[PDB]
Amino acid sequence: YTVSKDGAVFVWEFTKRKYSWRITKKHFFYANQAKVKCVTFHPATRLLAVGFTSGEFRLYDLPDFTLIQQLSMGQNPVNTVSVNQTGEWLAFGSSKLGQLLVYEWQSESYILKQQGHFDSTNSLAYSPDGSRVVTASEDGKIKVWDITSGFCLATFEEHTSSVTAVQFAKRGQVMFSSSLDGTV
Amino acid sequence: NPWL
Amino acid sequence: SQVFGVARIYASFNDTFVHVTDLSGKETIARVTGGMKVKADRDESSPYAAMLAAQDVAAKCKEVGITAVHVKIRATGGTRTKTPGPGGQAALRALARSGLRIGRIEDVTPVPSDSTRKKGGRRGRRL
Amino acid sequence: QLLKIFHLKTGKVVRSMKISSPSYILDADSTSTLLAVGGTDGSIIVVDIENGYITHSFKGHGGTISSLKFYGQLNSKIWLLASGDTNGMVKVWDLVKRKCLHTLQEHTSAVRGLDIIEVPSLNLLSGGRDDIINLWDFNMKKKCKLLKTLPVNQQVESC
Amino acid sequence: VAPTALKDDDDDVLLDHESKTVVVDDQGKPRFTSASKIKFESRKIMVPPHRMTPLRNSWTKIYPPLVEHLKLQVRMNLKTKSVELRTNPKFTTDPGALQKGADFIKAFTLGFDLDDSIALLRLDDLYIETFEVKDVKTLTGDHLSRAIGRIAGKDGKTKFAIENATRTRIVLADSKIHILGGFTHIRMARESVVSLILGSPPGKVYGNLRTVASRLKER
Amino acid sequence: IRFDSTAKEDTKVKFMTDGVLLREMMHDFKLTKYSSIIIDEAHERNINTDILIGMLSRCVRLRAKLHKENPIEHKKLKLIIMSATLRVSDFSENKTLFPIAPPVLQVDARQFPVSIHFNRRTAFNYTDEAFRKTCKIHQKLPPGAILVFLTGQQEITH
Amino acid sequence: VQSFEVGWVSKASANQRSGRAGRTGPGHCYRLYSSAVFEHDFEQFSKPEILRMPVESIVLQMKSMAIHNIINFPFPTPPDRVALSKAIQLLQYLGALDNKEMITEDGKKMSLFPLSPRFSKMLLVSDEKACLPYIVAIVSALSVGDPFINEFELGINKKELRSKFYKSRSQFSKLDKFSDVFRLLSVVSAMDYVPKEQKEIFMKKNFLRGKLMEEIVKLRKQLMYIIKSNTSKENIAVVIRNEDLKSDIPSVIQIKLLKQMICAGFVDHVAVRADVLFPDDAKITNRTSIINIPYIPVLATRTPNIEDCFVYIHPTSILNNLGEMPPKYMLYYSLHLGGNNKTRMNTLCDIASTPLANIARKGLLLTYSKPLTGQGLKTVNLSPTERYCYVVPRFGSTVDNDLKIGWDLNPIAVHQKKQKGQWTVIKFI
Amino acid sequence: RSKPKELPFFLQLSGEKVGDEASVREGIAHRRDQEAQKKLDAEEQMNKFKVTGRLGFESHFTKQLREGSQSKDYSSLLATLINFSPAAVDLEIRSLNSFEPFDEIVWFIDALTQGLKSNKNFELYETFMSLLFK
Repeated sequence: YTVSKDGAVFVWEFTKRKYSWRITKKHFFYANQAKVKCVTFHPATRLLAVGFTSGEFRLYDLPDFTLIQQLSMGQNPVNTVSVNQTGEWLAFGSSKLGQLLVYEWQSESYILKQQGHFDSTNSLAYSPDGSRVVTASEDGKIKVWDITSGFCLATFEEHTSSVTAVQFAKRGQVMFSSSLDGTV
Repeated sequence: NPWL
Repeated sequence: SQVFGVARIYASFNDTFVHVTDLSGKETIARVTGGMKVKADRDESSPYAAMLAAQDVAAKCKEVGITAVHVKIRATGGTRTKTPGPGGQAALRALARSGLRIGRIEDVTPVPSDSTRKKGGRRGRRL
Repeated sequence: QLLKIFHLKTGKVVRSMKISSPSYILDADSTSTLLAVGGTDGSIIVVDIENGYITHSFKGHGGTISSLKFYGQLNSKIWLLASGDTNGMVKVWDLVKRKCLHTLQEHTSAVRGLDIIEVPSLNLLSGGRDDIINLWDFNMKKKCKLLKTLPVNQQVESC
Repeated sequence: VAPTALKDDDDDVLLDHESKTVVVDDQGKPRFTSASKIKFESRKIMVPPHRMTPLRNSWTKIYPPLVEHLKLQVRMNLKTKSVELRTNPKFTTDPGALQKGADFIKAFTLGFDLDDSIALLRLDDLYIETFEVKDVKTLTGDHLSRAIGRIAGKDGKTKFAIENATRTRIVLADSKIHILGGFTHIRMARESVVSLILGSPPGKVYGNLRTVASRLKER
Repeated sequence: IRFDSTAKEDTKVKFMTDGVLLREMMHDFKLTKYSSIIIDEAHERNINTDILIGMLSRCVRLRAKLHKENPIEHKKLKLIIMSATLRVSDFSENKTLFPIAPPVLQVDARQFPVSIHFNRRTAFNYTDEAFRKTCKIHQKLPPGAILVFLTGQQEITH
Repeated sequence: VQSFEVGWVSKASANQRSGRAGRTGPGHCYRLYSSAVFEHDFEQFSKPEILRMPVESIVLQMKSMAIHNIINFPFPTPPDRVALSKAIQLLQYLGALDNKEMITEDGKKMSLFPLSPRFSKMLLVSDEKACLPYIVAIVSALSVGDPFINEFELGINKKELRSKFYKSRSQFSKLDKFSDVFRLLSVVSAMDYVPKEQKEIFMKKNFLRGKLMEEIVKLRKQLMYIIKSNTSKENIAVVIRNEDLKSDIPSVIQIKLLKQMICAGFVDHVAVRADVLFPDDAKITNRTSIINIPYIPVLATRTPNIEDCFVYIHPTSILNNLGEMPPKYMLYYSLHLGGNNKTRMNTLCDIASTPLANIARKGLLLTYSKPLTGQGLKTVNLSPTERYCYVVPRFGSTVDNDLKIGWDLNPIAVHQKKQKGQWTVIKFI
Repeated sequence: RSKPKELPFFLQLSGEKVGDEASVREGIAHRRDQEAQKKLDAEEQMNKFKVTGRLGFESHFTKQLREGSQSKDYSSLLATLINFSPAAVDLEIRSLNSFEPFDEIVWFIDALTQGLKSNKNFELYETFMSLLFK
């Protein structure tokens, strides 16, 4: 199976016209303008994960070209796609905002969905017990991070401009931040 | 006939 | 097996008369109007009045035995409008909706070769 | 144009059927099982009340049906239907043989009254809005003779 | 084989002459077997001399909606210069498709655009209102001509205002005016037309017209 | 003659089929309405009658229990059986019908002896030979009512 | 089957009948049958009608009587307890009886039909896609018997008579290649087109008992009339039409529907290939004739030795002499115990997997498992109580219970709605 | 929370929109249709996927549950519950048969009751029990 950036999948077979490779079947991705950018194939389960430049990916079954699922990560090109050894977990990611997800297409569940700061992180604050750390960036969005897991539980985008400082109360129940939008 |  | 009537519709600006008769005309078979079928006078000319008016004669038409009617639509005429209003056409629709066999459609609005002076006066009317 | 059968004891509408044309003549046999519907199109629809299905569909009359009459006895195969239209035409339909057994035009106006009786030979009493009563004698064979024409001097609504 | 090589159908179909006699039941009653298990109408509409050429080039958009949606049998008689419609008893299903079709041709006949006339087939509550300027006020000569100009306005601006706000179409055929729309909507169109005839300037009615345009969108 | 039809309330003696009693007795298990039940043609011992005698034996037990609680409040049920044959012992022996045998009564009718006759050869066309034979009876025997037996109704009318 | 026939009365019944001759006054009693015939051919006391009606019919009548249990019922004359329970299990397998032993709506109709409950169910599913004239033609043939004469019986195996016999056996099966009832249906139907004058020659060419069909021809009229009565509300008004008895050739879709009606009637008497249920357990190959190929019913008990379960197909059956590998599920009118080496089977027709579940959806034999979790195997859950998903059904005995020996059907899509905590089969999807 | 983010030629319009306000005055005046398309979508999904692979009747979990009740030893069962993924366990818990005599539910309670006695995996056995009531 060979795939092109234009969005065409060709199935090649060694057959008599004495025997040579020929394109027996042709499949096409009818994306309006999105281009095939990254692709991976799992021979054991016959899954094709194609990430398009529009920021959306398709899970296909070959050679029948059945659309298992269509789902979009955003408006940014999906940089990389990978398949698990068993073939049940699919990893996607893109560079512009820094995406990394792990998708369980079997149960339609999300093993991982984690994000990096677009800007440099300006300030950091530990929870009083140290279980979590809160980070702030020039974007103006706050993220809460779990030390043990290292994964982001929540993100806050209320601040319009860059957040300059972040601090916890002694109790740790409350969190306080001051931003370059003119608000605390 | 058809049956035959 | 097909006995014919004449379904006469008079579509005035304020009311619609649906009158079904014999071919010659003196014998009235059924006559109903929008005033029969509406609670307020402002809606007598409304098409809704015409339909429920037209349906009433059609049931009464099937009672006597008449199964077809010749339609002679008309307006108030004289020195007023020459064309039947929306009530007249709506009544014609309902007669088709009732199922009566429509024979022929003609406009018999009284057109004067010469008309007396209109009610409006010089400055006009219908403000 | 919807025939609906209602059961008093059950208190519910058991059967609902559509007739071809509006019908203003309804008849029920003495045995309380068969119903004849007379439409303005001249069609006759005979319905079984308990079972709610059409048994006969006679289309012979030209004018509107004005009179319908059922005749026969329990445990008998002489079941008959007499139908009279608005043109003074009377037809004796045979339910068993499903055919027009006799046809009469002796009346001029609409026939509104019909009645059959056994002669120990069946006697039909046809009466219409022309102020006359006609007595006919007939059988299952091709015999149908007019015995008497009685001027009753009134618009015979029912006889 | 390529050089790079290593080394029942269950069917889907699944189950889910009148007798010439009578039978007597134990009740003594008779029981008998079951019995054996749109009319042709025509409408004639004549087309005036000035509407053949519009009919001729536009016809290929006129007969389709009548013949397949409405299921009518189409003809126009060249000898009489009239359009004939008829109901096919074995195909036509709506007993009224003819009359909606007859009004369809009439709307085009009066002078309306074909696409505007298709609304008559699309809708069941669209009517035509017709009246004449001398009915409103007795205008003659240049006075009559000026009144007609006011209804159209410059570049048809005035009618197009009447057109958009009251949600109708208006055909200003010389002194004859035809308005197509809903009953209330045609009435909302009529007084504006009447007001211009009686002498109201286009500017003022434009203001009153934009007032009625509001209450339509709220309601 | 039917399940659905109903006898008048005034009637105090009721004629019906074996199946008809079954369905009425489906409608009501108690049968407090019926003080007594009469079983006829028991020697036929029809299944639909056998189903009747059994389910009925269940009910007479209830009415016996209901009678035991209060004779006045609940009416006793009497079971009477009519059998042309004397072989009601098989009914009597069964435990399911009841625990202990009830008395059995015998009535002997004054019946005149019947002289018995057989034809030498049986006839396949038994209907036709019977007809000739029936004609032979009227020819030679004095006036007396004749009882005939044919299995098929259409043969009888024939 | 149970049928009503003219038969000699009991001696005592005859003696009573003599009595009413003499009850009024001393009488000459006449008997068309001879006295010497009377002693031999008349039983002293007529057999109880309880012994005469089928036990399954007794049960169904009692279920119309809604009797709580056959055994709690008091009766004079016993059928055996286990037989009565077997009849209940029999009716349940048909769908006539619920798991709670209550009579189903279809159960009530089979009670109304005079015919046997197995044959009654046929009268229900007969009227499907204009296949009614056939299922009467099959049913009439089944009750009457097999008109065909075997080549072994004839003694033709002289050789040329075998070829004509083989050609005759071939023209039976042009209708259905793999089914033995339908080839017979083509035949019982075939003589109907054949003229009366040429019937005897047609009877001789195909070795067909001239008499046994006239009862079939008469019987089909009676059966069609009974069905027409029962199906229609005006049950007395309906009359038998010879044109109704007349039938037009089936479509292949009708054949598959007909194969379904065959399976509803003997849903218990259905057997899979023994090799299919246990591949490689018993050595089988194409060289082994269809006599050699074994089968095992789902309803049959599992046995310590596999061969005891194994049942084998008849030689006269076409499926044996085609020479092709038989289909997986076979369905038989009756199991013939003759033959110690191999137990003989006559199979009406070949029933497919998913369609067999369709006689199983109706009946109570089918057992449905839980929904599966896999690629593209998600369950739609429209409302809290209803769902769509693919479920593996096991026909008859489940895997957990090893006393019986059942086979598992391939998974099929199905709509499930929860009732009483278990999701009933609304319909396969 | 993990779900992803989301004409007829004879048009039937009546009332004040079409201008028959008389109809409104005189008093004369689709969720099931949505109920109708959702079942079409459901059967469409069923037809979209037509896997025909053969399978055994009983899953591994339920087989051990039956065997554990037979031998009164759910240790083999309890081991595989711990190994099951968070999605895998909860699907099994929802599935357990809910018809009388409720053997599977009773068997499952006995298995975890054994688990608590072991005093191992105490938290997990506690959560499985919570999911049962849910």
